Amino acid sequence: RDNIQGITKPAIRRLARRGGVKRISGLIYEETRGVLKVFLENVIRDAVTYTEHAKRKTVTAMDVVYALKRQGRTLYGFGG
Amino acid sequence: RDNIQGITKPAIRRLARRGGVKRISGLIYEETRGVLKVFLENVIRDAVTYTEHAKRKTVTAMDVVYALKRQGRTLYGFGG
Amino acid sequence: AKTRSSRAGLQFPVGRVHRLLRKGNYSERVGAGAPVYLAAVLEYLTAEILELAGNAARDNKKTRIIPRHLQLAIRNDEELNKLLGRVTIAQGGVLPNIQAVLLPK
Amino acid sequence: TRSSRAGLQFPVGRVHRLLRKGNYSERVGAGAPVYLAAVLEYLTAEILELAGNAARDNKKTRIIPRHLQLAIRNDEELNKLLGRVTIAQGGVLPNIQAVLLPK
Amino acid sequence: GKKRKRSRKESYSIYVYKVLKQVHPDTGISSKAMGIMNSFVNDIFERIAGEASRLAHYNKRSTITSREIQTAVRLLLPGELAKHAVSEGTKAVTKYTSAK
Amino acid sequence: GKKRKRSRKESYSIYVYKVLKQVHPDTGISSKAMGIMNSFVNDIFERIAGEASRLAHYNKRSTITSREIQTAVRLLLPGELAKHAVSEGTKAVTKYTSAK
Amino acid sequence: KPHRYRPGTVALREIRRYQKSTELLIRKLPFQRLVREIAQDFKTDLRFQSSAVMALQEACEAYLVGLFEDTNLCAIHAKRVTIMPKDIQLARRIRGERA
Amino acid sequence: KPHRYRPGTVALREIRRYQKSTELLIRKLPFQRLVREIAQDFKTDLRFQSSAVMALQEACEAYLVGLFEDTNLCAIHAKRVTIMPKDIQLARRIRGERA
Ligand SMILES: [Ca+2]
Repeated sequence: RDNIQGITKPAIRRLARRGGVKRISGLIYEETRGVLKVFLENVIRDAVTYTEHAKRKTVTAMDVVYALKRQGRTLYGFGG
Repeated sequence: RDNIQGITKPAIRRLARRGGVKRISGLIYEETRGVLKVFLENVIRDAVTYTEHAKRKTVTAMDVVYALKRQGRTLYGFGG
Repeated sequence: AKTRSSRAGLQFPVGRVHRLLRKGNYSERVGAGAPVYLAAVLEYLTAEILELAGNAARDNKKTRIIPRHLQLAIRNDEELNKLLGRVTIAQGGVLPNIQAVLLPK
Repeated sequence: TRSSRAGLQFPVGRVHRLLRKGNYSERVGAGAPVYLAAVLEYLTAEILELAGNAARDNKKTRIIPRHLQLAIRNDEELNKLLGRVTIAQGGVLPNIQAVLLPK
Repeated sequence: GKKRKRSRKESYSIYVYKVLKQVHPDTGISSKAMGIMNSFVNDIFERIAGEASRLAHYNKRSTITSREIQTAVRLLLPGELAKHAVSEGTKAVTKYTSAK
Repeated sequence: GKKRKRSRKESYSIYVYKVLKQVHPDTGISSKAMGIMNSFVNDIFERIAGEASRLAHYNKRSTITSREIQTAVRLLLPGELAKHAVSEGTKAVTKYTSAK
Repeated sequence: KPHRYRPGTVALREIRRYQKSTELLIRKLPFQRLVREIAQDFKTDLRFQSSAVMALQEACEAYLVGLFEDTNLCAIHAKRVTIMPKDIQLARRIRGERA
Repeated sequence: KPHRYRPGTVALREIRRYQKSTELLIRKLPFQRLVREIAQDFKTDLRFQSSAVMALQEACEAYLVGLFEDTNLCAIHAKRVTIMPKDIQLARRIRGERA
C-alpha cells in the first residue's frame, strides 16, 4: 500500500522525546520520514542481498544484523 | 617550550583557510592545538604499538599507515 | 582428563575458543597460549559488564539482569561506552539526559 | 597467461595467490581471481581516465596526486567509495560558502 | 515427546552464567540480556582475532600466539580495561603453562 | 661489489601503467601518484576479499568463488559503479572459461 | 477554572517518561508494512522472520533517537529550542551520512 | 593614497589560494619535534623514518582541514561568520570524537 504515513506524527514526537527534544517544528515530521525511509532502504538492500546470496526467499534476523554491521551500526541481541 | 607552540598561529590560519574559514576567534589557536595533540596522541600510540610488536626501535611509515587505518582515516600513497 | 579451562583457572571454554580461531580464517596456525589468553580476556570483560549490570539491577530492586541494566552499566562507564560506542543494545533505552537550557528557570 | 585469456591487464595468478595466502578462506574458486582482478582493473581504469583528463586540463602530461584527488572528488560515486580515505598531497576542492562572499 | 532433535546452536550462555555467579551470586539474567551478552562476546572475539590476524600478517608470520592477542588487546580496549585484560590473560597463560 | 639486495617489494604499478596506456597513451604519472594508485588497489582488494570471506563464512562455505566476489561488489560499490564492475567481472569470467 | 500546563511542561514530562523507558515507540504493524513495502523494490514475494522486523525496528529507532540528540544540539547551538529540518540536515552532513 | 583592503578581503584571497594548492601548511620541523616529543611518552629512544613523520603530517593536516570545514558550518548555522571553540566542540561531538 502506502505505509510511510503509518509513521505517525505522535510516534515521531515520541522518538524525539526519548532523544531529549522539547520543541519540534511542523516541518520535522515529513523530513524525518525521508530520513527513516533512506535509512531502511540501505539497511534492507544489504539484508536482501545477503538473503539472495543464501538462495533464500525469507529474510533472517542475521541478514539484518549482518547488514547493520555493514552500515557501522552494530546491533546486539538478535543473534549478533 | 612546548613543541605544541611550534604549530604557530599563522600555520593554523592557513589550515583553516584550506577548510574555507573566513574569520577566526583568537581562542581557536589553543583549541586547535588541543585537538591536534589528541589526534597525534591517538595515532602515534597505535603506530608505536605496531613498532614495539615488530621488535624494532624505528617507527616505519607502514606503522603509521596501519595506525591511521585502525583510527578510520585510511591513507593513500605511503606504502598502502 | 581435565579441561584446558581448569588448567588456566577459567570459566570460558579455552578448547572452544581455540577451535573458533582455527575455523575462523584468522591465520594458518594458532599458538597454544593464544586461546588461553583470549578466553581470559572475554571472561574479564564479561565479568566487568556483569558486575556493573548486576549493580543496576539491584538499584532497580530486581534480581535478574535485563537489557536496560546492561545499557545503563555500559553508558555510565566511560571505558565501556568507548569500547561499545558503535554498538546498539536492543531494548536498552537511553540514559536520562535533558539539556540544561531546556529546563524551566 | 591467465590474464591474457581473460582479456585483462591485471595479474589473475597474483590475485589468486593473494586470496589463498590472505586468510580469506580454506579454498578459492578459479572464477574468483579473474572476477576480482577485472573489477580492480575496471576501477583503476575509471580513475586514471578522469585523473588523466584533469592532467590534460592543466597542461600536464603527468598525473600527480592532485589530479587523482580532483578526479575522485568531482565524481559522485568514486567520492563515496573513498569517503573515508585521505589522498596524500591531494588538497581540497575550491569551495567557499555563499554567505562568506561579498554582495 | 516429539521426533527429530532441533539442530545445535552454540552460545556462551553457560559461561556467562558461571561468571555471573562469581560476581553476583544472588543475581540472574533475562533471555534478551543473555542474547546481548552473547552478541558482545562474539563482537569482541571477532575484533581481537581480526587484529591479531592482521598483526601476524603485517610481520609476515603464519602463527597467532598469545603475543598477538596481547598486542591486539592493547590496540582495542581503553586504558584500565586493557591493563586488567592484559593481567588476566597473562595470569591465565602463566597458570596454564605451569599446570602443563 | 654487486651488493645483492633486490628486496623485491611487489606492486601493481606495471599494470597501472599498462591500463593508463590503454586509456591515455600520451600521459604518465608521478611516483607519489603511482603510490596512491597502489594504495587504492590494495585498499579495494582487502574490502572485497574481506566481504567475500564473510559471505562464505556466514553461509558455512569453504570456497570463495566468483559469486562471493560479485555479491561483495554489489554490497561495497555505489549503484552505477557496481553495475559496470559486475558487467566487467561477468564478461571476464565468461571469456576466461571459453579460451583454454 | 479548568487546569492547564504551560507550553513546555508536558514536553519535559514526555522526555522523562520516554528516556526512562525502553519500549519501541513506533507502532509495530505500520512499521512492518513499511518494511515489506520497501523490500518489494529490491525483490518481490519476500518473507521475513518476525525477529528480522523487530531487529529492523530496534535499529531504526536507535538511529533516529540518536539523530534527534545531535539535532537537538544543533538547534541549541543556534540559540534555539525548536528542532528544524536544517538542524537534522547539518547533523547528518557532519556525521558524513549526506554530502 | 595608502592602499587598504577591507577586513575579509585578504582572508578570501587566502582561502582561494590555499584551496588551489596541495603543499603542507605546517612548518615541517616544529611538527617533527612535536611528533618526537609525544612519541617519547609511549617509548624512549624512538627513531622515525622521514616518510613516517610525513605520513603523520599529511594525516594531521587533512583531518584538521576537514574539521575546519565542519566547524565552519557550525558557525554559519548559528548565524555567524567567525569560527569559535564551541563550533569545534559541537562538530567533534556530532562526529563521535568526544562525548
Ligand atoms: Ca574507461
